[PDB]
Amino acid sequence: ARPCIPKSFGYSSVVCVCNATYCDSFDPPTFPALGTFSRYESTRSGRRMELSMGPIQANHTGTGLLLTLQPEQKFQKVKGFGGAMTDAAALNILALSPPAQNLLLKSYFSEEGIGYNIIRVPMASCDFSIRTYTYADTPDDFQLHNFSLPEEDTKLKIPLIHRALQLAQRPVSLLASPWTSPTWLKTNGAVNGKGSLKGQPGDIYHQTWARYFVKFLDAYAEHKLQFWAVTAENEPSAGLLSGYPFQCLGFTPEHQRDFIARDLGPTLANSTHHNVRLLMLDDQRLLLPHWAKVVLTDPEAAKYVHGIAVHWYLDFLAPAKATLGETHRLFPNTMLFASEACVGSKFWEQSVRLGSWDRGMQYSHSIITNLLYHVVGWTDWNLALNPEGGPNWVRNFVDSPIIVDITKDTFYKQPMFYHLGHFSKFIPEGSQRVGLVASQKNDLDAVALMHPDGSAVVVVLNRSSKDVPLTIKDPAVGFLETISPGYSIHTYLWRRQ
Ligand SMILES: *[C@@H]1O[C@H](CO)[C@@H](O[C@@H]2O[C@H](CO)[C@@H](O)[C@H](O)[C@H]2NC(C)=O)[C@H](O)[C@H]1NC(C)=O
Ligand SMILES: *[C@@H]1O[C@H](CO)[C@@H](O[C@@H]2O[C@H](CO)[C@@H](O)[C@H](O)[C@H]2NC(C)=O)[C@H](O)[C@H]1NC(C)=O
Ligand SMILES: CN(C[C@@H](N)c1ccccc1)S(=O)(=O)c1cc(F)cc(F)c1
Ligand SMILES: *[C@@H]1O[C@H](CO)[C@@H](O)[C@H](O)[C@H]1NC(C)=O
Ligand SMILES: [K+]
Ligand SMILES: [K+]
Repeated sequence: ARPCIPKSFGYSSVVCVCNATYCDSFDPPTFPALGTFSRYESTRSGRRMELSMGPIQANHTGTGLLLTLQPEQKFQKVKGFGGAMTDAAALNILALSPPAQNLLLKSYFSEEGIGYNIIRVPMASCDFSIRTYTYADTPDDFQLHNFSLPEEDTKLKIPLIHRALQLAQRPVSLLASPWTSPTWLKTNGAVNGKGSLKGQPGDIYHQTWARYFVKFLDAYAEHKLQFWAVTAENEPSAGLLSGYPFQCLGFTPEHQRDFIARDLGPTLANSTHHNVRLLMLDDQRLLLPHWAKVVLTDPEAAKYVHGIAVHWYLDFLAPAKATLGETHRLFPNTMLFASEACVGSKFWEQSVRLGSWDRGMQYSHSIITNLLYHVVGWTDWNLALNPEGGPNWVRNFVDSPIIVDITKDTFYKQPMFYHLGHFSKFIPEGSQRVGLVASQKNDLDAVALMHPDGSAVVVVLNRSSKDVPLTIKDPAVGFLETISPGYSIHTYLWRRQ
């Protein structure tokens, strides 16, 4: 419906420029008739989710690359895709004019955008905050009579979440994660630094902390918001580290095991919020499978844990098979979920690289890797940042798919936005990953899924410089003759009878 307005900032590709009177958008979503496929294409050279259509053919000849769909080889069901409504994201979005705010939220949450259905909500402050606070800073309030939501929630985050829900046609799921407890519950009496809950699981400190989760859910429920899931702590490994610079709360895996078994599990299960899912870990993948082993081999903890949340710092290398793969092999009934991902966090790299195709490819390659290792969903970090990658009270700046420039009442949609959208827009909740078998060695990254209504979706990423002809075979339906251009990403969709 409206094309990308491209702008270059001297990186490898372009951003798309939106403002108070213009943003790129799609027509309302429709499928091609049976016998036709849809292709959405983005390229380093500047194409941004451009739609074209082609015939599904009865016949195929040639010794070229064939990707054969395995519709009956079924893997995980997909929860969805989204990002985080941090204080920084909320401040950046609301710093735009009301029209530009609307176009930004439509970009992420509407069917005229990329159809996000997950929002992660910090429980009080984190690094992507300008004020340090918890919901219960009054000391020694063990019954949490003075628990309350400040304006960061009631004036910024909650109204924006309500606006996102109004724009979405897909049901949206909220995920909550805490960084720190009130400091009077902590061994070090500070929001940051090395420190854990005082005492031991099953005591007043741990029971008060578990009750804070219920107070949080109660408070959001008064604002007519309900949660799909909570995590047991954002990055529990970080609070074990001397000098940790921002909000944290340290748990060893044994500590998290016992806290879930004795306090958090029982407290959530006894509340009106018993249907909220509990995700463990919420941390980097090299903690697996060890953390999963420690927690899930205790039946009293295991009975409360619905899933394992993992963080992806895309700037850094770590094994996928030995972490995610091995965890799925040992614990196939406990879903894996990616709860946070980001790029640009290395001090020596520019936090925000406007128009970086490389960072876009990092996003889509990560998502493909996650989906091929059984992960049910993928959640970006901050929904929007400023050109510095902030605000952030400890200057821990990073990149974001949307960058706001308040001085021009403008926002920029990064390659990362389109790379995420190649998945989020075209993979409804309840889709199932299926197999896809390559006929020969090749340089492409790809994943196939089946929609709840039986339709097919295939994403093909080409991180190489070479255009690669290929054929996609759907054994029931026929052949898609296509090309994967160098430095491109494509999403293919078709009906199946
Ligand atoms: C928002 O951005 C749009 C798109 O760049 C601006 O509209 C363009 O304005 C230039 C200069 O007049 C024209 O050459 C283009 O034809 C316009 N494009 C479109 C699609 O209208 C627009 O002026 C900006 N809005 C604000 C409020 O700054
Ligand atoms: C389990 O859930 C119920 C909520 O229905 C809790 O009962 C409340 O307990 C507090 C204790 O101060 C009372 O003031 C409330 O009046 C009770 N609510 C109702 C509706 O009667 C119960 O304490 C919970 N048990 C826990 C958390 O261990
Ligand atoms: C095995 N494939 C990737 C291979 N063709 C490839 C691509 C680029 C250079 C060298 C080899 S794959 O199945 O598409 C895949 C598996 C995976 F575990 C994570 C991926 F990102 C993608
Ligand atoms: C497809 O292959 C069959 C078998 O040789 C042939 O009869 C048919 O005409 C071919 N062409 C088309 C367009 O289906
Ligand atoms: K308070
Ligand atoms: K940086």
